[PDB]
Amino acid sequence: HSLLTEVETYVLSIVPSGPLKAEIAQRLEDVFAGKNTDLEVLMEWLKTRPILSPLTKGILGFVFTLTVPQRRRFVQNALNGNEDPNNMDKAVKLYSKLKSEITFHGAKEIALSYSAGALASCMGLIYNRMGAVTTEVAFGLVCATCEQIADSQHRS
Amino acid sequence: MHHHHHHSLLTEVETYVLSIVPSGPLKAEIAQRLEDVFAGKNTDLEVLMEWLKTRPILSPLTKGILGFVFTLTVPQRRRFVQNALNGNEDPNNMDKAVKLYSKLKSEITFHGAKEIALSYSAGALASCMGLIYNRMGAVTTEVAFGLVCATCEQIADSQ
Repeated sequence: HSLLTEVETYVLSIVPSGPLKAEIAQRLEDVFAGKNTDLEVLMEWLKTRPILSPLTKGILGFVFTLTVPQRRRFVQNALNGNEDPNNMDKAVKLYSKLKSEITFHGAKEIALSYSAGALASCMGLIYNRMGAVTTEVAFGLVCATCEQIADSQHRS
Repeated sequence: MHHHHHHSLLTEVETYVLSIVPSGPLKAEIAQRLEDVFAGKNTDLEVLMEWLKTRPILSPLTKGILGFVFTLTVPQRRRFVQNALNGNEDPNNMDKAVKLYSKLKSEITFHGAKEIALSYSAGALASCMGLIYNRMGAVTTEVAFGLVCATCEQIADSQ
């Protein structure tokens, strides 16, 4: 699907360049192509990768948890970060909005108004309330969060 | 550190919880469960939680509070508890719930914590519990108790 391939592109955009990036991709694709499952061994593999910042692991964990038909703590930790107020004050308002969105694009457009921090905080909390938004909308958020992070790594 | 709570505090907490449960034999059962779990009668959470989930009479909200408490004192996280506490997710209950959530991370006394929590509505508090429920390590156990009691007081007051 164009959508899944688009998401994966956004997701992949934050992983550092290397062989892992191509491995992480293959996984994302098998998961997308409807192949196997056992998110367990997947999250296990995912939580033991050397080079991936914790935030990258959280987002990947979120994505896999979202695409693979259980609330691992390393996913919750990395996403919530320092639970810095405001980040949490925004993610809550972003969250209340996303509950009303239905399209991947309506969702990504709004989520891109918020900072990387509040976004990760918004993902981290929807990770506990996964049925609060649709999969597409959730995707919109993920993508928006990867562009905000990619742009943060840019301002160097 | 250590996980010893004074039997006075536990009975304090126990009377607040019990304040929202309707009289009847069920309430007497809950008291038993709550007390011998306060004493630490080698209790199993999954059992308790399952029992708690399948109980009649009890409103969802009361099941969430009791569920929060048991998890708090006994050594997976349920769902009926999250829905119960979270419930409605009013975009304001959550606003306040997050602000309270951050203040309690710097609190250390059941009293100090229960003192602040009361400055909030039964709704925000319930959402705050819902938050800590997925982050029981954010605040200490006694502080968590303060929130529970302040929450039980607020609803027993709206009643």
